[PDB]
Parts: sequence; C-alpha cells; structure tokens
Amino acid sequence: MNAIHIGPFSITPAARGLHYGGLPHHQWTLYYGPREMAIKTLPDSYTSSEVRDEFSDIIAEFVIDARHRYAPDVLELVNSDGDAVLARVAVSRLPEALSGCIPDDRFPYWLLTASRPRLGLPVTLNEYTALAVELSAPPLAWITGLLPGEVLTHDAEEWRPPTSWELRHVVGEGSFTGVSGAAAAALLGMSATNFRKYTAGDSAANRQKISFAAWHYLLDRLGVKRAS
Amino acid sequence: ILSTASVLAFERKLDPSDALMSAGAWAQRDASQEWPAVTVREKSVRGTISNRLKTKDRDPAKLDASIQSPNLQTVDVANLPSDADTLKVRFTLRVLGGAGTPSACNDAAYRDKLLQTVATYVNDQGFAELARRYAHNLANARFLWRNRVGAEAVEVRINHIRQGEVARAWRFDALAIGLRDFKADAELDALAELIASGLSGSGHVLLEVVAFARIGDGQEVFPSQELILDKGDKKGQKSKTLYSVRDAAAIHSQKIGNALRTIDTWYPDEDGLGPIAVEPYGSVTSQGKAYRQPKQKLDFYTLLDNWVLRDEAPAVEQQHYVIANLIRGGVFGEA
Amino acid sequence: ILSTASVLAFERKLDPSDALMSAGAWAQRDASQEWPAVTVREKSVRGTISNRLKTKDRDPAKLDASIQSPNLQTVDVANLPSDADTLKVRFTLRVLGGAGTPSACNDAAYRDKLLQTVATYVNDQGFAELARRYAHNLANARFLWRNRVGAEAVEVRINHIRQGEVARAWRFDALAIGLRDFKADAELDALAELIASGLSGSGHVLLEVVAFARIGDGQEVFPSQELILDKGDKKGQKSKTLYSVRDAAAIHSQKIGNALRTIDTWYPDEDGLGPIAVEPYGSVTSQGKAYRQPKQKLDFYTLLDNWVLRDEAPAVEQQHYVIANLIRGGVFGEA
Amino acid sequence: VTDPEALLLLPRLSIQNANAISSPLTWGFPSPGAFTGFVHALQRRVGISLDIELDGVGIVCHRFEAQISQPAGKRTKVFNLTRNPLNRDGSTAAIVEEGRAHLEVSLLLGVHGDGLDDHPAQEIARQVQEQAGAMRLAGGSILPWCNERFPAPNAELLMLGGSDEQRRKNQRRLTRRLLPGFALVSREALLQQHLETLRTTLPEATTLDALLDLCRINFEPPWQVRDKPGWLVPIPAGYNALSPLYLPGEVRNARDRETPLRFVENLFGLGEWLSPHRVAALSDLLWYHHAEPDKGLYRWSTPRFV
Amino acid sequence: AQICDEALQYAARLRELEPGWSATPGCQLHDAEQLWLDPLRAQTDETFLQRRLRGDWPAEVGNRFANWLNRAVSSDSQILGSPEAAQWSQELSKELTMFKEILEDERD
Repeated sequence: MNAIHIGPFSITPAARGLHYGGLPHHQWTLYYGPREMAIKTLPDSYTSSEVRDEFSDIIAEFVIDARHRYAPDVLELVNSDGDAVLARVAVSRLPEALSGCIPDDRFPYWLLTASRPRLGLPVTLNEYTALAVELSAPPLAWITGLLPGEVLTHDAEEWRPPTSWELRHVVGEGSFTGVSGAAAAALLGMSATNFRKYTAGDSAANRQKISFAAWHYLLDRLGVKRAS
Repeated sequence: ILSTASVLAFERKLDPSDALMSAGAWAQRDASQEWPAVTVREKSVRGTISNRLKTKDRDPAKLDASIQSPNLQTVDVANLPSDADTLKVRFTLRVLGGAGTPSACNDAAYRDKLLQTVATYVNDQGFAELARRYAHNLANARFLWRNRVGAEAVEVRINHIRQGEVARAWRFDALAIGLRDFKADAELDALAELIASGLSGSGHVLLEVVAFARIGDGQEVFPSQELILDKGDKKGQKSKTLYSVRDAAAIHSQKIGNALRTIDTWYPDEDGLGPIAVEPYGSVTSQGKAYRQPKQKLDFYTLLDNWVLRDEAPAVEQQHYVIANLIRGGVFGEA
Repeated sequence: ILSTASVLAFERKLDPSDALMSAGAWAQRDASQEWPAVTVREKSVRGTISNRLKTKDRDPAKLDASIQSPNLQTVDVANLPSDADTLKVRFTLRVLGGAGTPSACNDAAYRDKLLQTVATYVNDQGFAELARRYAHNLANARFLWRNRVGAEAVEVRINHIRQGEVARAWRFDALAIGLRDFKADAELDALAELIASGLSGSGHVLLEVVAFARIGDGQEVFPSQELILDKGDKKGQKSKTLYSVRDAAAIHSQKIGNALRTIDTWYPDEDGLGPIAVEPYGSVTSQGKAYRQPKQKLDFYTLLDNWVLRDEAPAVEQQHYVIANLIRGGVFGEA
Repeated sequence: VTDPEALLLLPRLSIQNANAISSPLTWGFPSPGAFTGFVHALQRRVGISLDIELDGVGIVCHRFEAQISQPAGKRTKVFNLTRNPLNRDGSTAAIVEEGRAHLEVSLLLGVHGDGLDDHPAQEIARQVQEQAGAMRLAGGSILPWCNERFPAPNAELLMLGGSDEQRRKNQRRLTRRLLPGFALVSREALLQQHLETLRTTLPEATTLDALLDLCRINFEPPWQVRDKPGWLVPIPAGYNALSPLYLPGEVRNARDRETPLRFVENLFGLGEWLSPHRVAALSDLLWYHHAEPDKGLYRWSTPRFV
Repeated sequence: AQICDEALQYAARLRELEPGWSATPGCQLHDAEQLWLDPLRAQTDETFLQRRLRGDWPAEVGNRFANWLNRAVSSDSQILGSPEAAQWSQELSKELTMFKEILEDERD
C-alpha cells in the first residue's frame, strides 16, 4: 500500500508482491532514514495497525538502545566517606573544575562522576545547587544524540536549519518526544498550518526552514536540549 | 583544591628477576657456574584421614571406612641430588628510581604536589634508611623463605654488573645478618649507597644475588608453588605442583620482592616479632592479622593523604614506610 | 560557502608492523638473526589486600577475613632467560605519502581546497620538520615503552630495505637522543630526508628497525597487553594476558605507531612533560587529560577549519600539528 | 484415606495418544482423575484376584510430548488433528478438535491387603504389570516395551519397614528409580492461602482469579517478574454437582442402567510439579479419590502430603 | 533447593546417555565429576572403575557445584558484613549436605 511514518521511521513496502503460502504477501521494509533495520514479509490482508505492531518490537528496542546509548552523565553528591550517594543529578555537561578525585574528611560534601575513574570537586551545598542549576540535563536529552551537531550549536554562522527528518525526530506522529504537531506548534506560538509547512518537506513550495530562535526554543520547551 | 587522584598507579621499583634454583656441594660455590639445576619431579603419596572432624565423622565405623580408603595424590617435589648438600639460588634486581612519579595519574595538581612531597623527603632524608634495610634483606636470604629455615649455613653473594662485567662484589654471611636486627656494616653501607644511587636516579643499578644454603644431602627444597586447575582424576589428582621455567625449579619474582619488602618495623603493634612486609594495611598472610589497621590511622593511605593534602607530615619512620610503599608500587587511588 | 565535508576519512601514513620480541645477549647484536623469541609464559600470583577500602572494609575483622582469602591469579609473564639480558624488538615501517588526499571526501570543492592547502603548506615548508621529529622518534626507542625506563643501554639500527636489501644503514644511541629534545644530527637528518621523500611521494620507503635494550639477565620484559574476556573461575582468573603472534611475544603495531607519533610539542601547556602523541584534542592516556582543548582553540579541527574554510592559516607549529594529524589519519568529519 | 502397606512401582510406561485437553480450561498433561481411574480399573481387573487393594497413585511423568504446532504470526498453539472417516455420502464429517500427547510416566501404587502376605512381591507386581500392559491410561495405548535393550520390571517395596533407616533407604532407592521426572501433587492449601493473600490485596476475588494469578507470569513495574513457589499448573481438581443424583434407570442413554448418573461440572485446582527428592515419603505423592457423594465434590487429591 | 534438584535432574538425564561415554579419550573431560556423571561405566569395567566409585563414594562433587553456586551469589560487601552471608552459608551447607548424602548412596 503506502508508507507508514512513525516519527523518523518509515515502513515502506516493496512494489512487488509475492504469494507466500497461498495468500498474497508484500515485503515490508523499516527504515530509520537511510538505514534499514527490519525487512519482513507481511500479508496484503494486514491493516496498517498490524504492520505497525509487527515492527513495534524492533522500534522499541531501537528506542531503548538510543536511550541507553546517548544517556547524559550522572553526577553523584556524596558525603565525606564517599560511599553513601546523597544526591544524583543527570547533567548535560560536567563542570570544568572536575579532576580525578577521591573524597576525604577535609570537606563534608564532594561531587563525583558516575564513571569508574571518578572526577569530582569538593563542593558545598550552595555551589552544588549552582552547578546543578547551570548544568543539568533535560529529561529527553538522548534525542540530541539522534540529531546532528550542526542543528544544536548556539552560534549563528555554524548552524544549519534542520530537515524534515530531524524535525520529525521530535515534533510529530511517533516522535521520540511523544508530542504531536499541534502541541509542538502550541509551544512555539505558531499556527497549525504554519508549523505543518515546517514539518512537511517535498518541494520548496509550502515548505520553509525553521529559524534559529524557534528551533532552539522548541528544543528548550520539549525538554530535549538547554532545558535546566 | 588538591584532591587525591582517582588513579595513582605506580610502577614498582626494585624489580627482581625469577630466582633459579640449582644444587651442588659447599665450598664448590666459586665453581658454581655450571651447577645442575633443581628439577621438579613427581612422587606418589597416599594419606590417612588427618583433618579435624565436624562431630559427625567421629563415629568409629564411619571413621574406619574412612581410613580403609586412603586418599591418593601425585605431588610435585623438589629434592637435591644425593651428592649435594647446598642449594644455589640466583636472581637479579633492578633499582630504577623515580619512586614518587606515578606511571598513571588523573590530577596533575595532585601529581605535582606528590612529586614535591617526595622531592622534599629526598631533600632532608634521602634513600638511605630504606636502602640500608633493602640491603639487609638482600644480605640475609629472606627470599629463601622455608628454604633457609633449617639451614646449617647460609651465604649470599651480591655482584654489581656494569657493562656485562662485575664491578663490586659483596660476599656476605646470612647467619650473621639477622632476620630481625637492622644493624650497620661497612659492606652493608656500601650496598646501601649503591641502592641509594639507584633509587635517587643517580645511576643504573643491577645486582646479581646468589644464595647458597646448606640444607642437606638429597633433602627437600621449597620453590614457588603454582596453581592447579584440577582437571584430572582423583588417584593422580596432582594436588601440588612447583614452579619452573625450562626444566629448572625456581622461585617467583614477586616472592623475592615480598622478601625484600620485609623491612617494616614501624607498625603500631609490638615489634618483638620482627619486620613485616612493606604493604598497605601491614598485612602478613602467615599471621592472618593486619598491623597498621586503618582504625589506628597508621596505614599507607591515611598517612599519604595527611602528608600530601593536609600537609601533616608523619613520624620520620612512617614517611620512610610511605615512600617504601611508593617504591613497591601499587594501584593506589580509587578501587 | 565551502563547508567541511561530512566524510573525511584519512588513511594512515607510517604504517608499522607488529614488533616481535626476542631474547639475547649484548655484543652479539651484530648477529641477532637466530635469537630465540621471548615466550609468553605463565606464573601464579598470590595477593593480599592492597587497594583503598570504601570505609566498610576498614573494620579489623572484615579486613583480616579478606586477608585470609587471598586473591590467587595466574598472570601471563614475559621474562628473558637467565643467560639473556638483551631484548630485541624488530618492526618494519612503511612510509606511503599522499597525506593531503583523503580516502573519502563528500565535497569535491572541499577536497580541492584541502589539497591546495596541503600543497601551499609543502610549497611553504615541506615534510621536513615532521619527518625530522618522526626520525627522532625512530632513533630513540620510544616504541620500547616500559623496556626503556630501566634499561642500561638502548641501541636502534634502521635499515632502508629498497629491493629486499639494505640500501642504507643507520645506527643510533636511543639514550643519547632523549625523549625530550628534538636536536639536529647528520644521520638523523639523512633519515629525515628519507622519511621526507616517503611522505611527499618522491619514492617508496621501507625501514627495518631493530632495538636492543640492556634490561638485565632474566628480567621481565613488557610486551603489549591484551584484553581479558573474564569467563573462567576466580582461582585461575587470568588477570593479565600478553600479546604474541606465533609463540613469540610482541608489541601491538598501533602502540609502535603511537610512540613514533609522540612529536607534538606545540600544545599550549608547558614543556614540563615534553612531546605528546599527535592526536585530535592532543590526548594522553597516562596523564588522563587533553592538551589542545577545543576551548583554547588549538585542537586539530578548529585549526583545520580555520586553515581551509576561511583561509586563517595558523602558525607554522600548528600547521605542522595539522599535517601530522593528516599523516596520522582518522575518521574526521561529522558522522 | 489409608496408609499403604506397600508401594508398587509401575515403570516407564509410554502412553501413545493421551488426551492432551485435560479440562475445559486447561490443556497439556492429562487429568489426575485419569490416573486414579486407571489404578481403580487395575484393582477392578486384577486387584481382586490377587487379594490386594490398589488405592493411591503417584505420577512421575518422565517424558511429555504434545502433538501441537505453533502457527506463524501467533504466540498461541493449535492441536494437530486426525482425519476421521468420511460420511455415508462421501463428504468430510464435522471436525471435533481433539489433541493428543505422547507420555512416559511411572506410577507409585499403594497396596494394602492380606494378599501381600499370600503371594511373592514380584508375582503380584508382574501380574499387575502384565494387566496394565493391555490397558489405557488417558485415552492412549500403552507401549509395552518390545525388543529394546533392557526392560524394566516393577519393584514392590513394603512400607512396613523393620527400621527407620531401612525404610529411609528403601524410599531413597525408589526415588532414585523414578529420577528423570516430576511428582505432580495437589496444592489446595497453597491456592487457598494465595486466595486469602489476594483478598487482602483486593476484596471480592474468586478462587478462579487466584488460580489464574498462580499460572500467568506477572510483570511488576519498578520491570521484574513476580516469582512462584513451584511450577503451579492449573489441574482439574474433580467434579462438582450440577444436578441431583438421578436413579440408575432414570437417565436416558446412560453408560449403564445400574449405575446412578449425576450431571457434573469440572472443578479446577492448583497442582505443583516437584522433583521427587523434595518429599518426606513417596506415599505422600499418592493421588486418592474422595467422593463425598451427598454434596457432589467428586475430587481427586494428594492427602497426607504435607 | 530447586537448583540442586535440577543437578540431580541433569544426572537423571545422564542416565539416558551411553553406558560408557566417560571412558572415551580426551585431554580434559572433568574426571573428578565422572564418577557421578556416568554411573553405568561400572557395568562396562569389571574392576577398572567399578570399585573406584564404591571405595571413593564421591560426594565432594557437589562442593565443586557449591563453588559454582558461589558464583550465583551477589558481590556485595553489605551481605558479607551483616549476617546475610552467614544465613546464606548456613542454608548452602545444609542443602549441599543433603546433596552429598544423595550422592553418597548411589551404589544401591
């Protein structure tokens, strides 16, 4: 039939139809952009929901692998013993004052990384509050690992507007944020048709590139990047 | 802000070679160049049941059925030839230097502070007491562990190799140099000065140490014991194997290194027993009891952190112990 | 607008072979073509507690219980025989050339601009400083990583193997030519022009490099260490595994290539350490830190993007660093 | 209802096509009522002539194979069928979905009576074995082990042991004989206490829901699996009254006009498969009838289990 | 208890194998466990290995299995500091006592 678009995922069938068993069949292909992940032979009597549910397990497995592959680093606030983890904060980036650190009794509270050669600093609760305010990761930060670096940079000259694929990562249908086009248009303050112009690609007519401030505020509102 | 580095890996100094064991007769030691090496051999043992029972094996008939089936093993034994009352053991020791510089480190500020602390220690009291104690551990055959215990006479020769030829020969008498007393001797002071030059980076020191122990004719010598995977049968169970390199029984290099590290007479408990090995938490495996417990704050890690971070320099013997721990190397830091 | 290519993979120049370790004696190195190889053998190690305790193992009873259960392991060990003090290391290095041309480049115009940038570099200064520093890393045995920190005397012989035969021979002293100073020498300059002709594309360069180190008789030599699958029992744990090719200990080829790469002295930090390996963001594994941070604007990517995209040519030292990274090669560009 | 004086071990019996549908709600291993009825038929046929009684059966189930298949695209299973003969007009008859299973079970039989003192143990054991070799156990023919390597006779072990250690050694040897299998026991107490646990968790919960919860794999959110004490299969636990007990000639088209008929409904309980070394005595595994005919409740269970 | 049950169950299906698989040639075939792995080789060998299992009475093999069961415990120092490791060792000792007693009377 036609392709099923689940966020950045495209389930497109082969135009040729086979007759496995006695019933007609089609070879359905699941792509994440240019990379295919599962080619499966499914009947022509299958509805779109059944074709979606056939690939839903591989879709959820790829989502879990993307969450566990681009998870933000974790800073642990510990006491002077350095064993009882008093607090845990997921940070988008580590403090620049971090060096190879083991806690002592010289300072009551210490901040460490969750990595095995732990990097940390002697911190107070006010300074740890300031560092957690400045550097904390947003909840859906792992989608920034599924986006190119040139659409997340904060400088104007080294920034490219995202395509329809990278927009469909976070905005509509089965996007990884989980929001729809109407909700993401409500967060940006634009109309439904104006944002549908942004989401839909194809020809250049009725298709514009999103601006720097709108894309960055959308990633701020969606909890993907720059959202402390 | 000077926190301790997460990795503080230290290369070991006083690197020993593997100590090969040969056998021969006393007073032929000056012609001990081509002595036949001690060969590890097999011998079969059957044994009675002799461990402590758990109050249910103490029945008469069941213990009778136990002794009626003796347990069978094939043990590797190392014995001298019957025309040989003297065991020769040869190794080489390399004194490197740069004891305070870690091989791997995380914090460069902590690395620089530790380097300055070690350089300060070298500045007031250089590698003299530790080198004298290591010279004493070379002088007595402590690397002949159970292997000079019942020896009538022990002799140790320590030669200094410079360009493939001998430079300074140190013929000793390990009966006179005790295993408990760290006294002073002119040849021991000369060997201490050589290990001082090696440890301070002044020069390269390679020492060939040969120990001759008079055990007995055809008696049992005690090399390093290996590990058995126990993949065989139960009759020829191979319960004990001894270490060798090429048809020649030998001692492990780390056993020799632990023998040279037994200089620590500054543990907070009573030192009437004698010196223990240089190690964190002063742990001798024969006693099963750790002197320098972290409760008493006399271990290596608390003293090193107090010395470097808080600048609380300990007692002079304790900083001798700390720098000796840095000489022995380790994986200090977070583990 | 002349943006950077998304795919900018580069092949490595200066490809080293695997460095085979053998064992032998000094002054027999002129006939070291029959020397027996260093064999990765096995030895058993028994250990007590020597790591930092996390405040719960610091109780005396728990620590003594941990002492009474020692961690027994088997370690792969590489030692010379007791009659062998010299460690020989032999590897071949192939200098290719064409370091400007990427293996993969999405953008033609970017490929033409990068080729013009490398061409204007070579027209300004050819592969002469980089080849001199690479020849210095050839002359000193920096590829002998831990087999030089305690070596008494190291010697390096480099032969130019043109048609399967020695076209030009060089003999050096790896201890006189230190790991810190890039001085000038006539034989070093001749090797520099040979590597220059290899890197430019003038000719084909294959170098047979042989290294001899005065470690000591029976001492432990240090090959490259492999990765442990950690599947067996805790008794025969196999904590350490060394690298061998055919019953013969060896160093990994990329370790040799990294040691030859150690020429980067122009990083913004001080010269207290010396040269580091030419990596993107100047990384050093032992120090655990990155010289040439992207924040201080001296990493390879910022310098290359200024040099190529916007014609902001850096200083000649940073140009040497960029061309040395191009010789080193890597998967540059956005994935 | 009584302690057996002896235990007779019928060996590995290969039942060819047993009724895999044990109950209207469960499939798989057949009903324990089939095994108890088989032992009562053995007592009816050869038990009376040997002056012994055969009550109580312990099932070991050394091997199970189900004549099933998994269709593609479904996680459930279907039963492989048999082609019934055509009708008198040459057309295919209506198909009744009946499933089959190849079983290999060994049975512990409780023997009590004076005939144990009148015959050798191997004689009565061989007589009940050669009687059972021409019978059916759950609707399937019993393969009587022809032309293999080493056939297995019985081993009737007297439960009146002279000493406790000799009785213990006899029970352990008899457990070692029936080793590659699982004793199937009844768990009315465990199912009732799990019903009380669910009623404390949530009220007005029936015994059916507690039986269902002890069979499905429960996934708990933090995603772990709620564990079970044992295998915890749903078994047919007997038959409950659905009609008054009619007269023997009252019910039309009955099996015989001398036995009273009463329409019943299946009773479902919780059974457990255990390794047979986890029991105090092998007489605990015996499945006994328990009629209570005034209130329906025609059950089979394992009394004296724990 | 279930785990050692399965071990017996494993030995149970080792009664379904060849009578003399343990006598085949091999450099390493776990000969310490082979007295319990193949009980039928006592029929194969009249006196080469039939009397060995009777005289030895192999019940220490479960202790080896207990070593494998010691790989089934968590590597937590909080259990070792508290009496949880004591209770674990107590129930382990009781269940391998039962396992060794089961393996003792295999000759009957």
